[PDB]
Amino acid sequence: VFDFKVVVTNPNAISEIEDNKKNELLQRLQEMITDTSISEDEYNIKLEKLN
Amino acid sequence: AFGGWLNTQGGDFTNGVTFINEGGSHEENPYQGIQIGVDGAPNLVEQGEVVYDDYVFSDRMEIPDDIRKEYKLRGKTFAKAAKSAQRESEERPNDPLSTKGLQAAMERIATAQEEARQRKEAHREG
Amino acid sequence: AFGGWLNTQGGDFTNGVTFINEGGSHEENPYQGIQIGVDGAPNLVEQGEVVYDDYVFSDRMEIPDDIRKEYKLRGKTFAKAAKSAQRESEERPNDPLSTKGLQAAMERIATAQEEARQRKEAHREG
Amino acid sequence: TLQSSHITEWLFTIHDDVKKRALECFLETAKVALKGRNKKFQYILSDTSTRVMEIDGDEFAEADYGLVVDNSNGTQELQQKLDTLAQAALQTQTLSFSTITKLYTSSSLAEKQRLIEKDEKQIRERQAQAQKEQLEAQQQIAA
Amino acid sequence: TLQSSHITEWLFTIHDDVKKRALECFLETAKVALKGRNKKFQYILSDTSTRVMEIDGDEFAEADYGLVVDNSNGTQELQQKLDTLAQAALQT
Amino acid sequence: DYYTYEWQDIREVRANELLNHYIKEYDIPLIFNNGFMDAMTCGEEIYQCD
Amino acid sequence: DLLNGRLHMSDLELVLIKAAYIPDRLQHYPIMNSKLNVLRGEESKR
Ligand SMILES: [Mg+2]
Ligand SMILES: [Mg+2]
Repeated sequence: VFDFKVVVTNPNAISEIEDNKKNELLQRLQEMITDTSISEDEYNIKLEKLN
Repeated sequence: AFGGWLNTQGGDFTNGVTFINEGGSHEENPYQGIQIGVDGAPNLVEQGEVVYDDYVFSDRMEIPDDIRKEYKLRGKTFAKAAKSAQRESEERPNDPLSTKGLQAAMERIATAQEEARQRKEAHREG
Repeated sequence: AFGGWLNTQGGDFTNGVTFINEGGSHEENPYQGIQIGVDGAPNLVEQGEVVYDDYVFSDRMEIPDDIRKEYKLRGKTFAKAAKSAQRESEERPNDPLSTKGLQAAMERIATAQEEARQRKEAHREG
Repeated sequence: TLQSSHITEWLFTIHDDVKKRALECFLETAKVALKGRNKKFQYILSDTSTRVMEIDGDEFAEADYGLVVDNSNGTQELQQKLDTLAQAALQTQTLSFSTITKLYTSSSLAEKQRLIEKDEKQIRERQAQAQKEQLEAQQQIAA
Repeated sequence: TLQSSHITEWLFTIHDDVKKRALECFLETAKVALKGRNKKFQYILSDTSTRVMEIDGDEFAEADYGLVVDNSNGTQELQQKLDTLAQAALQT
Repeated sequence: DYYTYEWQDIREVRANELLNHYIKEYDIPLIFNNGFMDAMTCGEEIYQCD
Repeated sequence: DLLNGRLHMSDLELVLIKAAYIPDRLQHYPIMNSKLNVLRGEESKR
């Protein structure tokens, strides 16, 4: 067999420095789809993808 | 940074005494001190004093000989008395017995400084 | 194109500093200097100035010797002094320590350029 | 190959204690690296697990705190029992699918015991209020 | 012939740790190529995966963040569990 | 969710999260295999943790 | 050294050589290795 998948070693262990980095990245995506969507035409389309 | 810490085997281990060096006095510093935090918001410490669990041992005071025979102090100053009660526990930060010995040694010089604080304000007022 | 970049091994790795050359001065350019982009929408830069994190280090200014002794600069110009503090960080654009040492060293010359700017506008006002 | 595999079973049995005692001694080594300003440990641990060092005596062997490193048949029969119970709670609409994957990805038999007792408690108050809601709705139409 | 495959199992156990460490080293080389202005990594990565590079932790190893390359019997049991969980949840 | 946990369960999750990562990181099973060969040669199977 | 294919001739007799030739030295035949590789190969599969 060959399934050398990258796994999380402790998947039930979420911390605060993990949550501040997810909160920073999710605020980074909102600056993108505000700029790349043209006046609410696809703004509710991309928001359903990152929901 | 060698002040009250043990940086060995790739980590930064401490015993709780925060040596506050290298800054300067409250008059010689443009920021009036080191400003370790904001709580009392302007918490200013100088080049000689040390902190153990948000209590500061001042380097400006001296040791009265009444408060040296009792409480068994070692340094010439209250700051130098807390720098001599952590000399065992600086090299062994993860011991159970040395941490119990450090918590009790700092709780003597806490009361030894507060008695010298209460003595000085009473003589200055009267 | 060599300006603050490390174009090795088929990829274009940068440390953030934007060496803006080859254009010309503001009067020697028909378009009034190279345009980084649109924000004031005319963001104009010239052949001497460098940019780190959307802050332009001016090449027309000079270094006061009192602004040289503190903050410990090297160049004759503020933009020339950013070209010597990033000299370490050009050859290691993905080193984690060097991206900390660049963001600290570009911060000093930015505030040193600000203190040169508030000094210059006040003296011409008086 | 069952009566020949017993001749070398003296060798694995002494070996399966050194694996036990080097993993008990590795754990006490990792407990001191926590209090050493290492930022790796805030990624591999949870929010409660980072704070067990604030509560005192983290300098005392975990066998004095009720915990042993154990590879026995008592651990393995407890491990299979808590999983086949979890599929038996998966059907009969007792255990969610969001919490079955928390049981599958826990590596601890205390974490996966507290997960079963929580979601059984979570739906039992939901079935209590929904039986309470349908009874009180019956009286107010009757009233 | 199972009891002969035990004899050469010393040879396959040092092999898979070499393959595990080569893919931890390959993941780290692939990470540094991300911040090197390469338009190929936009196609094989998603919307959110390119923005992980913009966060200030990426220059270190993924084994320091809780993520290891792993082909043990821990993940092959777990991959088989999540597939029978998917088919049992597809029905009902 | 942390009210229904007990202190011996909070300690067991902290200990297992350390061991589950560091067995998977260092490949601690292969450290135990190369010591078993020194067990069947010397009689001495010695490990250092620091 | 027996597992790595080195026979020491001072260990299986008195010596009355040092050079690598079977007219005066002895060839080692690795027959102990296969029985040890069962057992370190079975510890990998438990
Ligand atoms: Mg985690
Ligand atoms: Mg694609």
